[PDB]
Amino acid sequence: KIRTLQGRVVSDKMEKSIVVAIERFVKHPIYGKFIKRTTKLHVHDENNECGIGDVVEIRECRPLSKTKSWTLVRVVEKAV
Amino acid sequence: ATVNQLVRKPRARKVAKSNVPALEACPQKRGVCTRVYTTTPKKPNSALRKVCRVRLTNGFEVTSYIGGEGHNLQEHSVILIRGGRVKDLPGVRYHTVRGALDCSGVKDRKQARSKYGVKRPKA
Amino acid sequence: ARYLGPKLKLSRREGTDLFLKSGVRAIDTKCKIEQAPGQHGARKPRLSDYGVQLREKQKVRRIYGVLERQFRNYYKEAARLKGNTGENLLALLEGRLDNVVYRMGFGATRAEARQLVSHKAIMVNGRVVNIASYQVSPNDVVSIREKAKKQSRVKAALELAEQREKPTWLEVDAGKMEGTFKRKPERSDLSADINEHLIVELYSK
Amino acid sequence: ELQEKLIAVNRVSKTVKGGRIFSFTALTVVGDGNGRVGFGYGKAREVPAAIQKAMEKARRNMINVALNNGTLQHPVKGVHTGSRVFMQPASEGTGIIAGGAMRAVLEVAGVHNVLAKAYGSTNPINVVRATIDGLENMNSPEMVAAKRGKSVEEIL
Amino acid sequence: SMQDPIADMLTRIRNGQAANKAAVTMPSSKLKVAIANVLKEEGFIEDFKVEGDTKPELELTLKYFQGKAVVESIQRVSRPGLRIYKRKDELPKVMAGLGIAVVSTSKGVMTDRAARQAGLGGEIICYVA
Amino acid sequence: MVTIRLARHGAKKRPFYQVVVADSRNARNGRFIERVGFFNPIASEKEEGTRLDLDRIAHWVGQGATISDRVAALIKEVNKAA
RNA sequence: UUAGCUAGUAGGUGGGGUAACGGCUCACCUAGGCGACGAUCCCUAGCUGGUCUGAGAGGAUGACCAGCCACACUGGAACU
RNA sequence: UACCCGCAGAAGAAGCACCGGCUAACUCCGUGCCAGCAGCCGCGGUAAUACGGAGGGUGCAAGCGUUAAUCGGAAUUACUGGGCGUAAAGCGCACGCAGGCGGUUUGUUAAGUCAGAUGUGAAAUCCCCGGGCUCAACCUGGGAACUGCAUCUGAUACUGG
Ligand SMILES: [Mg+2]
Ligand SMILES: [Mg+2]
Ligand SMILES: [Mg+2]
Ligand SMILES: [Mg+2]
Ligand SMILES: [Mg+2]
Ligand SMILES: [Mg+2]
Ligand SMILES: [Mg+2]
Ligand SMILES: [Mg+2]
Ligand SMILES: [Mg+2]
Ligand SMILES: [Mg+2]
Ligand SMILES: [Mg+2]
Ligand SMILES: [Mg+2]
Ligand SMILES: [Mg+2]
Ligand SMILES: [Mg+2]
Ligand SMILES: [Mg+2]
Ligand SMILES: [Mg+2]
Ligand SMILES: [Mg+2]
Ligand SMILES: [Mg+2]
Ligand SMILES: [Mg+2]
Ligand SMILES: [Mg+2]
Ligand SMILES: [Mg+2]
Ligand SMILES: [Mg+2]
Ligand SMILES: [Mg+2]
Ligand SMILES: [Mg+2]
Ligand SMILES: [Mg+2]
Ligand SMILES: [Mg+2]
Ligand SMILES: [Mg+2]
Ligand SMILES: [Mg+2]
Ligand SMILES: [Mg+2]
Repeated sequence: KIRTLQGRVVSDKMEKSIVVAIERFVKHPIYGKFIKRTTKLHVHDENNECGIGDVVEIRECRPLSKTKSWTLVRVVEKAV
Repeated sequence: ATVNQLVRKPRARKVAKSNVPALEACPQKRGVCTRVYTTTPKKPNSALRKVCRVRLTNGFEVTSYIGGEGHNLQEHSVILIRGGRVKDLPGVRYHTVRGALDCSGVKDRKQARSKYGVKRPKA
Repeated sequence: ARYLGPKLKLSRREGTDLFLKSGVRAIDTKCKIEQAPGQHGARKPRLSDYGVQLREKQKVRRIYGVLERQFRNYYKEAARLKGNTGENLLALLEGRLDNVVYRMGFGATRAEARQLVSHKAIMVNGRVVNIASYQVSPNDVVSIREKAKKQSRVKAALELAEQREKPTWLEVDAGKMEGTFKRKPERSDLSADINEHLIVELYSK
Repeated sequence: ELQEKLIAVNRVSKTVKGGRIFSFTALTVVGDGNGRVGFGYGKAREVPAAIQKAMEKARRNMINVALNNGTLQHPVKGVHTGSRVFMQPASEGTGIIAGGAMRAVLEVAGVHNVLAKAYGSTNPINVVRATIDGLENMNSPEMVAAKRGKSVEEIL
Repeated sequence: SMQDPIADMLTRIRNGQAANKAAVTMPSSKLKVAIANVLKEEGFIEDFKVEGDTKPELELTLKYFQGKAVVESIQRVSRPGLRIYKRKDELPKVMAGLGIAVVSTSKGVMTDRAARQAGLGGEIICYVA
Repeated sequence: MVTIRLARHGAKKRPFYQVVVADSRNARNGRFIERVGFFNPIASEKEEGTRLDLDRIAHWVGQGATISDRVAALIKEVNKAA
């Protein structure tokens, strides 16, 4: 109903902000091979609730910062 | 040749250089004659090829063959080279346009007459 | 933009008749139709594979009198249109106005048929048409107009049309000096010595 | 009734104590305007003698080709020793679109509508072997129906 | 390693035909039965049979017509190193329609001709010609 | 403001006008919003030389688009022929 | 035969600021951020619809027409 | 102005390249490794179809050649569509992280994939069927196409989870 994406959390060291690797799976435009392509996004989280290696689900919002325009909605597979 | 290898390192082509670099992708360039002289050719041939060392307009110093029989070419003469090499001369890559800005047409030539800048002989 | 030289010289090079003269006098009398023109005309050299493809295309051009740039455009149109490319190439040549004037026998030769077109003597569906390469759609009438109806060479040309074979796809009225291009001709309607496949292979290098 | 085309003549040599001995080779192919195609390769001291030996061997060892109406039946490939060869069934009246030695062998084969391309070495002896090898294993809609044990209509 | 079982199936058919073997056996699979289902139905092999409980062995009974082999050519198209998916408009015609292309679709594994009549495409397993 | 006007698209000496909807600050033959028909002033007998999608034209005028002086003649001529 | 780059830099809080979000600006706090899926640096370059070629896939290209962008002696700045 | 009508008389209107092989089209005379030609192979040293003129011919045509430039032929950077014993080409050998890939069975997921629908993919251009300029170039109506992306609804064989 609303557009959202998923991915691993790469780092969480800066407060109220995490960086999330969304790994899309595209075809090569020439050779036809399917290549994993990784997209890093800076995501605003309230309360610093995510960790490294965490899978997260994010949505797009108004720009919070210079490099940050994304906010998570919920967390799946929190633990190690 | 493996499809993973071409993703990581694609098929790079061969940037082919031009064998007439002084023209600089122009059809003809105006030059000034520095030295008009003759040259003996490679080993299967034997002649005295009339060929001139030319300072061009863009700044390059190339030598240029003078086609046809006879030429009124001197030093400090303003000619127009066009590109196209003489095989049997080492290093000559250009042809002078006969009939351009100082060079005269070939005297009394009646076949392939436009390749040497000679008017139609009216009866 | 027309060939103006000797006409049997073209027929001597091709080796056969191209119907470039009216056929009043027999063609073997006016020229050596079995000998190519020039000093070295008696010799028949071993003609190459590119030679027989050129001589076939130079045969068909010199019949209709079409230069190469315009004849190239008929190949582009015939390859574009559906069906057999070579048959469409002949169907476009048979659609020319100066051919229709010749096939109805209003001019004795195709050049004379061209000049009647070129000198504003032909009306197509009532309207005068000045272009030799005008395409003539089916179910169209095409007539000698009023002023040139009293020409000597027109009704003399209808005389020579009776010696020639009557084409099926037309319907001429020699009294009114008009006709009707009823349909486009079939490949079987035309000559059978023309190897149209040699021309198609030539423009497909 | 068997139309005969020579493809290429060639002068070869053979060095002996006296010097060079020259000889001539001739590559000819025959065909009936239908599936019977056959090529020949003769060699003698003289050019009219060499074509006659080539025409003699070409008239036997014919091979049969299941043609379509005037074209091939499916895009088939043929190789021999330098010459991978592609040829393709084509629409009506497009002509023989083929190169050099391949033009002569398909013309006496009785096809009239091909789209061809000769890759690799275009040596006329091996490329005329590559088309004959290419045309021989081309199979009909009848041949695949009897082989697979179905009707022609179940194959479409 | 056994990177691809399906290309092992096709190669054992191809080497089986060229060696004039009567039957060819191999370890069975859920996908290998569906391919042998098409090859028996389309007429390239005589019969298939899966035997055994712990490790099932798929046995293919080959088919020979007039001495020479029925399966003239058999090739793998989509492979684990490079997958091939086609839409229903871009399904191939093997040997101008004489051969078949075994295509894996959402409604099971079928031939390319039945894939067009079903109106949906998928992954091209192999060309059999 | 948004307007409805002609646009010269023809050969030399033989004009042909696309009647388009455009922001009036754009160029004549340049950027436009919606093509709502055409007009042919060298229109022969037995062909249409004027066809205007009047449902779209009445849609943009309801939005407040203005009409050119020549277009308002052509909206009249459609409503007199039809 | 460019491997490291970045201190308003990365983020937070609050203030200011804009038509509007925002390091956009400022104070403070945190130590981040980017990078081998090529950061940074260097050379070249207006981009596209398209055009040319080619059977196709591709290659080459961006004159005319049209869309967007940039610039108006050079370097700057703001006013209305 | 287009357009149309009248006048007069074949008048006022053909050139350029090329002709050894590739490559369509040949002879003669000058010339003697000179003068010169030339894209490649190569021609010229006294009988030159290769140089220059002539005759003849061939290709084009109000143009024709030359040069520059791009793709093609070139499957000669090969995705389609190549190779690596000896022709250019397997690292001296091995372990191994990232990466690529992965036996078999069931369930589940729907990411890939597949299907449908919607939105969008400006117009022109290209293509198709027509229409209009005496034809064509050109102009133009309708359509297809824009092979893409997004969202939604499914499908579950295959691949992934
Ligand atoms: Mg010449
Ligand atoms: Mg010359
Ligand atoms: Mg012209
Ligand atoms: Mg056609
Ligand atoms: Mg080779
Ligand atoms: Mg009026
Ligand atoms: Mg703030
Ligand atoms: Mg610039
Ligand atoms: Mg190609
Ligand atoms: Mg200035
Ligand atoms: Mg300024
Ligand atoms: Mg010749
Ligand atoms: Mg001598
Ligand atoms: Mg002599
Ligand atoms: Mg020559
Ligand atoms: Mg090339
Ligand atoms: Mg290529
Ligand atoms: Mg190789
Ligand atoms: Mg060696
Ligand atoms: Mg080696
Ligand atoms: Mg080794
Ligand atoms: Mg190593
Ligand atoms: Mg598996
Ligand atoms: Mg699954
Ligand atoms: Mg999915
Ligand atoms: Mg879909
Ligand atoms: Mg018309
Ligand atoms: Mg468009
Ligand atoms: Mg699974």
